[PDB]
Amino acid sequence: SQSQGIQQLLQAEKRAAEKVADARKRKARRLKQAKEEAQMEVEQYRREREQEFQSKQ
Amino acid sequence: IKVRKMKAIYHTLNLCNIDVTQKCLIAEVWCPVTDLDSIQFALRRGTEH
Repeated sequence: SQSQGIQQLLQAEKRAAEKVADARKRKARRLKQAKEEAQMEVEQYRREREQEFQSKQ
Repeated sequence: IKVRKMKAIYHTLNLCNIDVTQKCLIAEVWCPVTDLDSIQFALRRGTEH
């Protein structure tokens, strides 16, 4: 049906909108994940420098 | 002639539905029954071009 096909296209467009919204939400949350994950790297750097310093001492 | 057709074509596309409802354009038309196949072939040319 013509109306059925138009509704199908609208539903597909809604699915695409949901997909892009989910991707945007992923980006927004990965921003906070970026904020937090730096702790692991700074801890690794601190531990490496401590090991080197103690070995030298 | 180039600019006049271009103007006419854009003014015609104005009459068609827009992305407010779907990324794919919707067109409504009157056509004689016998020329439907010819119109489809014209659409095929449009797709190829």
